[PDB]
Amino acid sequence: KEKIPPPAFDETFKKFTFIKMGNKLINNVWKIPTGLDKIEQEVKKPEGVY
Amino acid sequence: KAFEENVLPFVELNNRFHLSTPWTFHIWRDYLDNQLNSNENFSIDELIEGAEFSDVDLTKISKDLFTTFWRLSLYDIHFD
Repeated sequence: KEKIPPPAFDETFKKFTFIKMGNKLINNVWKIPTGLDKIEQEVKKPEGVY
Repeated sequence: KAFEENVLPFVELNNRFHLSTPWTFHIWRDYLDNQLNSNENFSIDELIEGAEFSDVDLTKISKDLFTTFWRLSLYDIHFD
């Protein structure tokens, strides 16, 4: 004598994270800024070094 | 042409960055001897194309020999 309610099916998908890759280790390698302007400010002048 | 678009030019490998003159001519010696044996009107192009030499002092050196010493390989000095 039990009134059966209609079941509720979940129509929602799981959400993603802020880490854009799998690990936090693999993701850390892909945050190093690469370019030709980064080598520019490191080697700046040899005569200033000399 | 693929060598030209990938490797940076000789003028700003000595001005923006600072590479050394043994290392700068080692990359750009096969190209500056293929173009000199291609056409003779290109002979006036490359030798005008020169940047500032901040590593060595050009004040009482002769550039008639300083450019001439760094341009030649062992291919055109020794013969057997």
